[PDB]
Order: sequence, then structure tokens, then C-alpha cells
Amino acid sequence: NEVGYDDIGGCRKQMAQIREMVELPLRHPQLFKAIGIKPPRGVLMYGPPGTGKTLMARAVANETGAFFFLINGPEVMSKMAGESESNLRKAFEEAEKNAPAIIFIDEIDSIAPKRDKTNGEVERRVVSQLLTLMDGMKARSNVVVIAATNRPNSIDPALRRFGRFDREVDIGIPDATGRLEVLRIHTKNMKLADDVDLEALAAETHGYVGADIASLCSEAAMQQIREKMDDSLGVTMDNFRFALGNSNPSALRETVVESVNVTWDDVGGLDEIKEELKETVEYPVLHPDQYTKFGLSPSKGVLFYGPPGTGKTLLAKAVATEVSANFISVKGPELLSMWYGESESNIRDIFDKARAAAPTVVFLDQLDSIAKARGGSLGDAGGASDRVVNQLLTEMDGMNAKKNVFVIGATNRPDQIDPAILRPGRLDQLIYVPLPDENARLSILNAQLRKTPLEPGLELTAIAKATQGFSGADLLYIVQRAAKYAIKDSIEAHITKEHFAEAMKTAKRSVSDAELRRYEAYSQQMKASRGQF
Amino acid sequence: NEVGYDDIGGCRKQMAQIREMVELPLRHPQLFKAIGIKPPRGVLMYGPPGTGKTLMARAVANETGAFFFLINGPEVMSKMAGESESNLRKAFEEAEKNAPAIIFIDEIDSIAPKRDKTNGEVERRVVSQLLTLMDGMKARSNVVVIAATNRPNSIDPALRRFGRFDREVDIGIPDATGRLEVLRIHTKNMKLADDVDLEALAAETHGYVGADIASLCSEAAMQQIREKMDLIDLDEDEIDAEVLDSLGVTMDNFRFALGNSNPSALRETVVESVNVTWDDVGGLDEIKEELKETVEYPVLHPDQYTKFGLSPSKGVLFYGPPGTGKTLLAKAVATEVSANFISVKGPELLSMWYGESESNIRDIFDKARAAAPTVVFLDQLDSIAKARGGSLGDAGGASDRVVNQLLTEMDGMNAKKNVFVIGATNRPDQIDPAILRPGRLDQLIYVPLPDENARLSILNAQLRKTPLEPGLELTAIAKATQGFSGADLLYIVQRAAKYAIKDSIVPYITKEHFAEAMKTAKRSVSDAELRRYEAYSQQMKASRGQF
Amino acid sequence: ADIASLCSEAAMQQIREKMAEVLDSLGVTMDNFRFALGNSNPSALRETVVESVNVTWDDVGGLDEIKEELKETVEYPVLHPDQYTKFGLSPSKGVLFYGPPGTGKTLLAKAVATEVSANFISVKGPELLSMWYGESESNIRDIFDKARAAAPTVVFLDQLDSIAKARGGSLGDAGGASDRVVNQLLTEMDGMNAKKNVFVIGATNRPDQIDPAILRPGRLDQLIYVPLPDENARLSILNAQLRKTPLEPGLELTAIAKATQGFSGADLLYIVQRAAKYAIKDSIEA
Amino acid sequence: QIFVKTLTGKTITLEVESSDTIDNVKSKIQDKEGIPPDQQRLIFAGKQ
Ligand SMILES: Nc1ncnc2c1ncn2[C@@H]1O[C@H](COP(=O)(O)OP(=O)(O)OP(=O)(O)O)[C@@H](O)[C@H]1O
Ligand SMILES: Nc1ncnc2c1ncn2[C@@H]1O[C@H](COP(=O)(O)OP(=O)(O)OP(=O)(O)O)[C@@H](O)[C@H]1O
Ligand SMILES: Nc1ncnc2c1ncn2[C@@H]1O[C@H](COP(=O)(O)OP(=O)(O)O)[C@@H](O)[C@H]1O
Repeated sequence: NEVGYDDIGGCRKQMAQIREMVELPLRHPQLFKAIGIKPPRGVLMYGPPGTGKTLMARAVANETGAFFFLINGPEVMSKMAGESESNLRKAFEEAEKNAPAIIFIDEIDSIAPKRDKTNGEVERRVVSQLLTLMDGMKARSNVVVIAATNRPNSIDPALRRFGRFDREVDIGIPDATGRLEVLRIHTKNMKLADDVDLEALAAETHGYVGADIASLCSEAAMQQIREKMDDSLGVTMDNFRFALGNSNPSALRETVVESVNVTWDDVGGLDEIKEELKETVEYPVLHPDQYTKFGLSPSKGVLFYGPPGTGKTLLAKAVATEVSANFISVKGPELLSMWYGESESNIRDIFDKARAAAPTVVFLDQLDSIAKARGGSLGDAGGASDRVVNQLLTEMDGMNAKKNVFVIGATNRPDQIDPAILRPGRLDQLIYVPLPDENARLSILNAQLRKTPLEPGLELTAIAKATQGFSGADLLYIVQRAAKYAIKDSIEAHITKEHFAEAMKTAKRSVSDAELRRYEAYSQQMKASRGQF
Repeated sequence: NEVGYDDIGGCRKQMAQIREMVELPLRHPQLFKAIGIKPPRGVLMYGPPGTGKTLMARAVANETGAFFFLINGPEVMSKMAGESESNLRKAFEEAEKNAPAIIFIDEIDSIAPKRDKTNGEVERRVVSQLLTLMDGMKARSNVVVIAATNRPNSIDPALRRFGRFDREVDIGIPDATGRLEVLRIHTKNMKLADDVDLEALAAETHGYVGADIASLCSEAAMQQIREKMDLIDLDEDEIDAEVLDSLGVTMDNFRFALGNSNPSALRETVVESVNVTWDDVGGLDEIKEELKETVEYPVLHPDQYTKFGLSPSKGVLFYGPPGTGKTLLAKAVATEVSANFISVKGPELLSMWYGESESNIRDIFDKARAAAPTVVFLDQLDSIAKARGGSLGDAGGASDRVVNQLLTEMDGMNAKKNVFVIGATNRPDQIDPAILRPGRLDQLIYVPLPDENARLSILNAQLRKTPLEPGLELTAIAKATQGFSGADLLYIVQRAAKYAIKDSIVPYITKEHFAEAMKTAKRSVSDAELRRYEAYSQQMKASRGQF
Repeated sequence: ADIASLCSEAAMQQIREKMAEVLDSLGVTMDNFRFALGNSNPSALRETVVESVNVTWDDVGGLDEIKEELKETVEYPVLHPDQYTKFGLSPSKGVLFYGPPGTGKTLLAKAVATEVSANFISVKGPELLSMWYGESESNIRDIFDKARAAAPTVVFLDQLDSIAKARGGSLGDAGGASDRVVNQLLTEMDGMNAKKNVFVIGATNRPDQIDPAILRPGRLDQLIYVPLPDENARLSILNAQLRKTPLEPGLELTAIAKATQGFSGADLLYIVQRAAKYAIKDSIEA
Repeated sequence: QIFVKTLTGKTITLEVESSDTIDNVKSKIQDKEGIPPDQQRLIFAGKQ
């Protein structure tokens, strides 16, 4: 009636750490060093709720037969003050009768929050009691405590110390094969049919977790029971399609940490800039010896400028595939939409989170605010005027150069930008994104016509020859303007080329001609005036 | 006295959803062995007060024949912290040996309020004892716990997780046929008169809950006592016990009971629908079949609209001349698809105190999931630009408190939840570009000048709330204004109807009230503003991006 | 306290690398310390970084007239503290630089404090300003108390073209707020404790419109012009970043240095920063 | 060039002063308190 290693999945890279971080003291204290044993117990696991922090801690406990003692934060915080001091001593006295044991402690952020709002004796009493018994169990009793919370910045930093709490384990959202793996776990006894899907709904769940997967399989199976009575049971895929329209997205106010698998051939053309990015960042992530054999530093920030919104988000998606790392999508106008404090602390609360999730890459957009929001002295705005320019000169050079966090940037108009900080070395890879070629956008349009059927008597090069102000994203409304008539004639009476004329000229036009001659004013001098412009 | 199925009414469609959800783990546990997934244990009812949610819990317990136990709300908080946890532990132990059983708890808002606003000591005492006892029990005794409150997001959010409380059930107000069934149960002992009609009182009280209907008939029966007060006084201690048989509550006492009472649960807007058709406004037929191609096509054919890879047409806009029927069309946009709809406005709902300015948009997202379908509509987009903020220069944005909760969850909901945002502005040059993006407002519905030659048909459906003169004069009442829509046409009606209080202590409506009303024939919506956007109606495809 | 953990942080990876029969892996390697430095949690990183960097004087080429002048102002009080007390006159506290933005006038000031192991605090002119009203004068004197408590420290005021330009020219509403923010640092230059070895170092472009009450003696009296370095002192710049070259150049680098006087002191430093686009790119395909 | 001013408010305390469980008082009765110097307490025997 217990669990094992096969009952959890998705988490594999730091689970392979935690399967040996605690087994190495517990299985054998002798074969560790046999001269001086230094067990760094006090593992601090963290992450969003519903990630199975308790279930993954019981997996290693039931595998080695360890006694899993469990307590929680608010269940011992809301008791009497003298009673919580005795009950913590009643919890740590089990370290000698069940050794090797496991002491699970949860919700320490409620126990030890940040020390700005409170100045009290009783508020610091419950955290000083565990300080007085952390050195009391220093007689090598072969026990390892487990600390589980939401995030490490909520814990008081005096607890995180070498000797008490040094081990940090991050538990995030699983990948596309991770939620596929927990879908196989929760359906080990689910008697389904042959028509069910395993991969389409798995990749569609972006901000979902295995606890949300557990509600997805139960709600879809409950819908199957509703239309049977009104052995004669059978679960189809359409019950899970009902669960797709009745799901509960919980993780929404968090940046995506999952890596993607989109190839560089999804976009058309610009092959000369994919090799320039491949010769800079995906070589030192496998071996950084190329930058140290001649004394150089990796890149800090890149730039993109030209026609705005022409598919630079998918270009920022595809850089996390040739480097075999993750990707962080920070929005463009969030530098101005965030208030005072939110424009400073939130942009560095993801940076140290990116250090724990190394290797990764960060995407930024709308970098034309440095030349317009420098002299902030007005008494109306808060962090949207002056609290951006004072920190991007420090936070871009405030890296550690050992975990290789990377910043992807993109702007629109680089002629008004001052060349003071735009010198190479920090902002080195300033790139002009050009207008896409005729074979470039039809390679994108072949991927846009992949999701729909089409007759082979249609041609797309008849509209590409007259593209004076039509980019690849400017022609994305062709599948909306022309294909709006193919739905009406099929559903009214109980894909062709007839609607190609209604989207010939009046489909969509965004790229103008005044800035089109301005897009090559800097590009013609990118070989001579490369330093400043 | 025990209750059954006939003692409740109005929520018969809602009761059947709670019926199959609680009777399957109680009666037939063989479906759990066949499908191999855990049935739910905790349901949660909520809604307006006075809808008989405590009566429904006693009805589902006695008819199923299970061991019923009741735990009321304030009786737990009337004790201290010590004996309240011991009484909660004793209730769950006796229901385990008496399987199947229903442990119905009531008033969870008094036990579990919102904890983060008042970080306290007792706010995590009795709920942490309950949470280790609810999630901690495991004996396959197939017992069901039922919760009840008045607001779903007033409780602590940790209770609405998997395994503890998953199925949310809304208890709405009854309809016209539903409120008729409520009074028939209460009037089983009330000796009414023969002139009292059954279906007439249902259409009288539009938004009365079942507690309000039960207090309405008792006040009308109390007026029958005070009507017969002069017949027999109170000094005789029930001596003349022979005239009390002639005590019939006739129907004008209910008319007097409606004149003194007031709606109690109508402090918010309508929860079901509004009903004003497109024929109630005159003309605008060039957009009637145009809007039929964008909002009622995907909800009727969800497969052919999405298998071609086209995005759902979620958002439309209404623009053109300012104040020219788009404010009149604020209510006449819901009856086409006949879905649920709640209008939002700047000074109406999002201008409250801090903390409640985003909870109103949270209710329309629970209406996207728990009360599907839904229709969202925001009017007067130029007044909300003062709260959103204007982007200046080349580096700007709308730093607003409410747009962060709006724009993120309006795109995360798929087409099966039936989300439909409707826009209506007065000038497209006063629209913030930070909210506009390709993928939200790609459907152009241009509202032209509202048919000044045919505006007589607009006012024909406007003067139907008052008995008027049969010899009307509709020659040149609205064809000489050309800037006065149906909203400002009330001022012409107010000109021809404010003279009823004058020349009094007789004629009420004459033909001179409309013939002499053309002396204030002005134009607030000039033609200089219309012709700027008449050419924009055919060239917005080249300006469908930032501006 | 962190060093007691880094010996254990690399010892467990040696056991993890394998899994005298199992104790031969206990001999730690020099790259496992680099792995322990790769996932290192620095104690200075847990707060603001106020440590002294390991920069020296051999990393730059030229600017030796500034180096002989900047060896007497802040080093002679702290190396020989009894010399100025014999005459009873403390040395001058404050040095001002002015010139083009290409030379290392803001970048060589870190080598001045770190030689005698002094702290470095770099503040920028258009970094903190008066957003609301009067929210700058409290944020100027808030660093003077900790500048003398953790002594030796220096403070590096930089880019004074936002404050020291407005004395009697700007007469607007922002000019009225300009008159309220410039007298804070003007009274703090002579009101500071000059016996706690606290020094100001300035380096500001556009030296014509400087305020006349800051070029007075006692605050900024070392009129040291910093142009681009000399054309014969540009080969000694490249001794820091690269040392290993199998062909040993140094005559072609001085050929383009002596070609024109318009080349900056940072542009010729970038001719070896482009080595990853010139020589390291076509030599790693093996 | 503006300001933000906000005040605060507090609630002090309430008390009950409940104590003296019955099991502590039953142990409180069966004890001794001490006897001066020569105040013996005696034994006794009988009923052969
Ligand atoms: N990586 C995972 N993330 C989430 N759930 C998982 C995972 N692996 C397995 N599960 C299963 O999904 C369920 C998720 O609920 P679970 O209580 O584990 O989440 P939790 O956040 O750890 O809970 P708590 O917040 O109480 O620690 C578990 O019952 C578990 O069996
Ligand atoms: N089928 C029914 N539907 C709605 N109302 C009913 C029905 N039958 C009776 N009523 C009336 O509605 C009232 C039921 O309200 P109830 O006592 O449940 O208050 P409540 O606020 O729902 O309870 P709680 O305090 O638990 O929330 C009764 O007084 C009764 O007259
Ligand atoms: N002697 C030097 N020759 C060439 N470049 C230098 C020299 N000293 C510093 N630099 C460059 O200048 C930068 C530091 O000074 P700098 O930023 O130019 O200050 P400022 O812009 O205020 O003149 C460093 O990044 C460094 O690469």
C-alpha cells in the first residue's frame, strides 16, 4: 500500500540528484569518506504547489524503508506558543528510534518569512528553537531533514547556511514528455478505448501540473459515466476533449521555463544569421574553453531592429534548440507596465531563478526606451520613467559568468538610440532583420497551409511578386481574410481559388514605405560605421 | 418533519446535476471498480442568500436513506478552540461505521474566510484541523461532505484543490415557472380566495428569491388580519371562534404586499440574460446578417470552424459617429446568440475599492467555466482610456491596475468555454494601442449614421411604454436633427411630456406637443466627424495593427 | 565559512564521478574545484557587492601623467599618516577628470582604490534624480556615514553634466528644482569629515560649462586633462587580454596606431575583442 | 512633487484567564506542607 520510483515522473534531472543526495549518507556512512564524514543534510526543495513534493519525498523513503515523519507549517504555527516549542522537540526525538529516518518539514515560508514587517520576540521564537536543535542532532544520528516550501526568497536567509540548509532543489513544470509520463502513471488502471490520444493533449497543457492531470482524468471519466446509465463501460477521447474545454489553468502568473523543439526550418530564409548565432553561444555551452584559451568573454545582450512584429517571437523560440537549453519569454512593454519595485525586483527574481534553471535564455523586446526614459525627474510616474535606466546598466553586467544566462533583445527604430552603451563587448550582436524573401515567406505559408486542406490548383507565388510592403507576418491575414468565405457556404446549406481575389490587395498592410527607406540607412553603414552609427 | 423532492422547486435542472453526482458513490460503488478512478467526496453549493440550500441538503439525505448529520456554521464558533475540534472529530467517526452517510456542513465562510487580508491566529486554527482530517481520512467508506456558502471566492483558496473540494455547483434564481412552484408549497395551508390567480403572481415578482416569496405571502396574510381587525378586536381571548373561517387572502393584498416590500437579492445585475431584439431599434440591417457570420457560426458548428486552423472570432468593435446608437445597442447584443451576458462599465463596476476591482472580472471567468456560456461587453472605450493611460512617443504602454487580469485570461480560454468579448467605442482615435493587438479585434463591424430618414421607426418602438395619442404626427420629428439618436430622442419626448404637471389643479397628449417640438432641432453629431470614419470603414484593413 | 563547504562540495562530486578500492577517487582534482566554483554560492553575492577587485596598473597602456598625479592625493595620507600632521595641513581631497568618452578615465579609478585595498562606490549623475520633490538630497547624505565607518572607502561621482551645468542659465520650473539639488553636494564637499580618508573622484565630459563653485580649491583642484592616450603607448594596452600568440605581432598594431590621431583608446582595444570573429572562429572546427 | 499619507489602527487585547484543570487539583490535595519542629503525626495500631 506504498509507492515507489515508477509512481512519479517528469522530474528526472534533479530527481537523479535527490536519489543520490540523501541515499549516500543513509545507505552507508562508512563508504562516504571513512576519515571525515560531511553529510550536508537539510535539503531545501521548492516550487509551485501540486508538483508532488510530498509524493517524490515518499518515493525515496519507501524504496529504502525510511520512516516518513511528516509535519506542516500552519498546523504547528496555529497552536500555543509553548506547545509548538514542545511539539518540535517531540518531532525530532524520533531521529534515534527509527534511524535511518526522514523528517519531512513543509511550509517553512509561513514559519520564517521575510524580516521587514515584523520585529517581535514570539515571531522569532519558533525559528530560534529549530536553530537550537539543528546543532543538537550534530552527533551523526544518520537522519536527513527535508524542507519543502514555494520559493527560496521567502525563507529567512539566516536559515540558509552551510551546516544547516545548503542543498537547493528546484521543482518546476514538466516538459512535453513529462506530463505524458504522468498521464501514463494516472491511467495505469484507467480502462480506456483504442481511440484515445496521448500526445496532442499532453503538449497542449502549458500551465498545468500532474495534480491538474489528476483532476483531468477524473473529470473526463465522470463525464463518461453521465451518458451511460441515463459491464457496459468505455472511455473515448471525446470525454478528454470535454475535459479540455472544462480544464482549470492554475499556473498562469509565471514565465515559461519549459524548453521547446521547434526547428530553424520552420521560418524561411535568414540562414546567414542562424550560423552567426550558432558560432557564438551554442559552442561555449558544451565547452567554454574557447573563450579562455585566448581570454574573451561571452555575449551579454543582442539586438534586433527593422520592421516590427515580423515574427521575432518564433525566432526567440528557436534559439533554445541548437543550444540544448530552456527559454524565458519576458514581454516587451513590461518595462513600463511594471510599477516601482516591480520594474526592479521582478526582473531580478527571474534572473536568480534562471541561475537555478541553467542553462537557459531570456527574451526581451522594445529596447528603444533607453534613449527616451533616461532623465527621469517628473513627479507623476513611478517605476516607468526612472527605475529602468538606473538598473539595466548594472543588471546586464551583474551576471556570474559561470552558469551562462543569456539575454535576447529586439527593438524597432535604432536611429534615435545613443551609441554610448551600444558599443560591442556588452551590446555586440546588433542585427538588422530584413524584409523576407519570396521563397522565405512561402516556406512559412506552406507551414500556415499545413493545418488546413487545400486543392493543388492554387498558387502562392502570384501574390509574392508584388510584395513591396508585405512581410511574412503581414501576409498572415491571408488565411483569415480569404478563408472566411469557405466556412459560410458549407454550414448554411444544411479551399478553392475563388477567394484569392478578395485577399489579393485588401488583405493586410502594415509595413509602410517611409521607414522602408530608413531600414537601410544604418544597414548600408554596418561595415564602416559598425561601432557607433 | 422530513422533506422530499416535492418540497423544493425552481432548481429542478440544477438539482439533477447534484442528484447524479452524490447518488453514484452512495448507491452503486461498482462503477469505481470498473473505471478505476476516485469519485469526488466534497461538493460546494453557493449563490445568493435565501435560496433554500439548507433545505436541499435535507431533501437529498432523507430520500436516499443515508445516515444524515448536520454541522451548522456559527455553532462551531460559539465555542472555544478546544471543544470545537473535539466536536468535529466525533462527527466523522460515527459516519464511518454508518456507511453510507452524508456529513453536511453549513456556512463555511464563517469558519474559512479569506485569510490573507487578516493574517491572524484563529483564521488557520479550525481550518488546519479540518484539512488534516478531510485529506487524512482513507477507509473507502464512500461518505460525501457537502459545503454551503454565499460566494465561491470568499473562502480560503486552498480548499478548492483536487481530492477535497472539486465540483462547484451554482444555485441560481428560479424562473417564472420556478417561482410559481415555490408559493404552491407554502400555500398548502393558506386558505386563499378563488380570485387569486396562480400564474399572475409569478410574473409580478421578477427577481424574488424563495425566501422573499415566502415573506411576501405572510405579509399579505397579515394584512388580512388587519383588514378584519375592526370586525373582532383583541380584547376577547378567542371567544368568537366562528368568523375565522371567512379569512381568505384575496389577490389585492398581494398587490399591497408588493407595494411595501423590496427586492433584497437584486443588489447586482441580471445573472441569466437580457431580451431586447434587433427589431426594437429601427434599421441597421446591413450589419444584422454581417454579425450572423462571426458570433453564431462557431457556436453552432465547432468542428468546421476550427479544423481549418482559423482562430475563433472572439472580439468585435462598434465605432463611427459618437453617441449614435452604439450606446443604445448596449443591451441589444445578447439576444442573438441568447447566452449569458453581464455588461461592464468604467464608473459602474471597476471603480470600487481596492481588492474588489478585479473580483468582478473574476465572476465573468467563473461564468466562462462553471456557468458557460458567457458574453462580455464593454462600452465607451474612450472614457476608460483615462484609467488605462495613453502611450506616448515610441516607447509606451498602458500601466493600468485592471488590464493585467483582463488581457491574460481572455486569451487563455479556448473556444469550448464560449468566451465572447464585445467592444463599442465612440471615436477610434481615442483608443489605447497597448490593448489593441492582432488576434483580439480582427473583426470590423462599422456602425454608420443611424438612418435619419428612417428614424421614425426608431421612435416608434420607443413610445410603447406610455398610452399615446392615436393621431400621431411623425412627419419631420427626427429627419431634421441628423445628430440626435435614440438616446437623445428621449429629450424630445421629455419636451412633449413634462407639461403634464403644469396646467393642473383634461388633455394629456396633443398633436401640438410634437408639432411645436421642432424649435429645438439641433445637431450634436455633426457631419464633419462622420465623414472621417466613413472612409475608414473601407481602409481599416491597412490599419488593423497598432492604430 | 563558505570555504569550509567548498572542500565538501567538490568531494561529493568525486564520489558521484565514480558512483583504495573506492578511496582513490577521494583525491580531488583541480577542475572539480572549478565545478564547485561553477555552482558556487558567493557570500558577497547574497548582498550588495562592495569588495575590492583584483585590477592593477599593468592592464592598461599609457596615461602615466595621471598615474604620477594620482599616487599622492589618496595614497600618501593612508601610507604615511604622520607626514601631513607634522605640517598640520591635510592633503587635498578630490580629483577631477575631463575629456572624451573613449579614454579610461572612469575605468582606471578602480585601480586607485584597490591598490591600498580601499572600497569603491561608483555613482552616476543621471542615475538618481529628483523624481518627486526633494527625493535626492536625502539620497546623497545617506552614503556619507557608511563611507567613513567601513574606511578606507572612496566614492566615485560620475557624469556631472546633469547637475553641474545649471547655475544661472536654466530659469524654469526644473531650474528652480535645479537650484535645490546642486547645493546639497556643494555643501557636502567641505562639510564632510576629511580625516576619515574619504575621497571624491570625478570624470565628466564637456569641461566648459562646469559650475564655478566646484572648481574651487578643497573640492576639485587637480585640473587633470585626460585625452586619448599617446600613439606610441597603444601597444601596451593589449598586454592584458591576450598573451599567447604563435606569431608574436606588435609592429602592425603600432602601424595602424601611428596612422592617425583620431583613433580612440577603446576602439583599438576592440581589434582583439573581435578575435572570436577573426581567428577563434576558423580554428575550432576539429 | 507630491506626497502619500496614510494612518493606522490597532486592537489591543481580550483575555479570559481560564486555568486550574481538575487533574492538577486532585494531585494538589494529596501532599504534605511541613511541620515546624516537633509536631509528629503518628501511627496507631489495634484490632487484633
Ligand atoms: N511531478 C509531479 N507533479 C505533480 N503531481 C504528481 C507528480 N508526480 C506524480 N504526481 C501525482 O499527482 C498528484 C499531485 O498531488 P500532490 O499532493 O502530489 O501535489 P503536491 O503539490 O506535492 O501536494 P502538497 O502541496 O500537499 O505537497 C499526486 O497525488 C501524485 O501521485
Ligand atoms: N425548492 C425551493 N427552492 C428555493 N427556496 C425554497 C424551496 N423550498 C422552500 N424554499 C424557501 O426558501 C427558504 C430556504 O432558505 P434557507 O433556509 O436554505 O436559507 P440559506 O441561506 O440557503 O441557508 P444557509 O444559512 O445554510 O445558507 C425557506 O425559508 C423556504 O421558505
Ligand atoms: N587605456 C585604455 N585604452 C583603451 N581602452 C580603455 C583603456 N582603459 C579603459 N578602456 C576601456 O574603457 C572602458 C572604461 O572606461 P570608459 O567606459 O571609456 O569611461 P568613459 O566612457 O567615461 O570614458 C572599459 O570598458 C575599457 O575597455
